[PDB]
Amino acid sequence: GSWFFGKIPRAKAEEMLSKQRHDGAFLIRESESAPGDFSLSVKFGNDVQHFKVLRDGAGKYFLWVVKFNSLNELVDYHRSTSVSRNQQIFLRDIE
Repeated sequence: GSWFFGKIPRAKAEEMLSKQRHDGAFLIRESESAPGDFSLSVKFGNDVQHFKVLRDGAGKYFLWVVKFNSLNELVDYHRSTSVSRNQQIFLRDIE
């Protein structure tokens, strides 16, 4: 299903992802910190991590240092490059 949840509150995103069986279950939402901000929310075991997704001066999105022309490309990238640097966790659709 669609991974984009608009303005879902942070706590509701945590509630939703905490029910998931697979690490890497995720959503993208529109977060509260600044206008236009997105956040990637991801299940890691008993935790849900939030990662701000900001835009650079060219309009590209990023979590750390790789830049993307779209949210879909950011998601695509993390279906096969881990969102953890300690263990292999790829983004996986909510079930």
